[PDB]
Amino acid sequence: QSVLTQPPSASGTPGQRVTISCSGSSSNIGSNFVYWYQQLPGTAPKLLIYRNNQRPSGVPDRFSGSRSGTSASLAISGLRSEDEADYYCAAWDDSLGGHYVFGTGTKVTVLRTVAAPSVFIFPPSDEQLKSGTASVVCLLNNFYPREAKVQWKVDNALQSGNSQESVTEQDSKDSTYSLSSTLTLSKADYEKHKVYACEVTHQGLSSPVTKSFNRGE
Amino acid sequence: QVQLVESGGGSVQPGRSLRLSCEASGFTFEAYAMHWVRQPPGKGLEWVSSINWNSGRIAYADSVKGRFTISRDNARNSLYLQMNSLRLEDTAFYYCAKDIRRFSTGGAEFEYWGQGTLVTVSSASTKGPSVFPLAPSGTAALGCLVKDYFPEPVTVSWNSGALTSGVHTFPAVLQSSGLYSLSSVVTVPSSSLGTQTYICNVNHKPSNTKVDKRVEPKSC
Ligand SMILES: CC(=O)N[C@@H]1[C@@H](O[C@@H]2O[C@H](CO)[C@H](O)[C@H](O[C@]3(C(=O)O)C[C@H](O)[C@@H](NC(C)=O)[C@H]([C@H](O)[C@H](O)CO)O3)[C@H]2O)[C@H](O[C@@H]2O[C@@H](C)[C@@H](O)[C@@H](O)[C@@H]2O)[C@@H](CO)O[C@H]1O
Repeated sequence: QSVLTQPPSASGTPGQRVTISCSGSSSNIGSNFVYWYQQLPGTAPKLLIYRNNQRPSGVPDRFSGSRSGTSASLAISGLRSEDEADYYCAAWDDSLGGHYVFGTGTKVTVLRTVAAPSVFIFPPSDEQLKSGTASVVCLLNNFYPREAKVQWKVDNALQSGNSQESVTEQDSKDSTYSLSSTLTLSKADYEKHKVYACEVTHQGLSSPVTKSFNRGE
Repeated sequence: QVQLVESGGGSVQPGRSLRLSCEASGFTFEAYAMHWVRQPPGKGLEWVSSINWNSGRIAYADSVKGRFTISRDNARNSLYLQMNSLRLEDTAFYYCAKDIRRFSTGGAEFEYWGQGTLVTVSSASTKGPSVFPLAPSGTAALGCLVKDYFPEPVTVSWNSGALTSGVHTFPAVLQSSGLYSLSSVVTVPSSSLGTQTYICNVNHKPSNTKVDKRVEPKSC
């Protein structure tokens, strides 16, 4: 019921100083210690700051926390690519007999230079065709920023509704994203056409890039 | 080195029960309060429960009060969470966490966390994946397609961990069929194709599935 509110997102260039707010009430931050947790993508949260400003061993001194009244703040000096993560503040709350409150969390991303993706296209395996469905995969590798358009063409006929996308989290070292788009057809439809093409629009490309293959070559 | 390993996750039907466990090593377990924290996939953190060193003081979040029971066995260095009357909104990674303080009685300070066990409350049936090669086209891209499984999660490695660079294992997507699907791809140098063996190792612990898939170039 009680909430510590943080900004949904935060961003910075490599070396920039990022600062994350944490707004509470007289019942939690105003009376009790504040803690900060860091969660790298696909991992469990780490203790980052405890009791307002203490740093554990193994936490670099570019992370620091402070507490002023009913609010708290985490500061990351010299943001690095390995700092891309979710950051949660937290504190005990005295109201309602007591309970622990986590903050709503802040995703931290690195702002780097625009980079066009590399596009690869994969035909369905023969093993999957033996089971009656075809999956065609388009890979957009190591691009920035995150927004990208994948458009499937089957003999130059634009597709709709038969594809799904998945995007990685920002890469730990070079701050890029990658994207996979999968076109799912029945085996019968797959053999009725020849050219399978995935067409990519992005801020790094002055004109759309197309990768394609001819079925059975 | 402190270590916490959760287990007991996987799929479970709504209304049913599930008991989670956590194995603790690398510290004097019987001196530290232990806790459970949970995280619904994609969402934020929620404290679940706490138990001090001798189980004298126990706490529960109101959202689980009456349904979950925390306990611990100091002789076995283990922490337990009995979950009854499970609901879809109980779907989450469940984290086992050790306190900073020794011999505390209240509050929580999560010093170290286990990697978590994913609990999926769902009416769907457990199903292991099918794994297909994404055979390669001086950068060449190859991968593995892990299709039509439930529930999450899958793990994928390449040559049993001997290959780490250039590997992208994409988040699973829920297909319209209710089953998951993901691709794991690695960019290698084309010089490597006739020379090197690439095997993707797919583990799906909820279905107790392990598959190794050699991914070779196409004949043409
Ligand atoms: C004793 C106990 O568990 N009391 C809890 C209370 O927790 C305590 O709160 C005080 C501050 O109000 C303090 O932070 C306690 O921490 C220390 C201490 O300085 O006494 C930290 C020491 O490292 C630790 N020593 C060792 C060797 O580990 C000691 C020690 O564990 C205890 O003194 C008992 O031997 O503890 C802290 O334990 C708790 O308070 C809340 O939670 C705290 C962690 C902190 O966030 C507070 O700001 C917060 O309000 C309350 C919750 O209502 O419950 C009491 O029973």
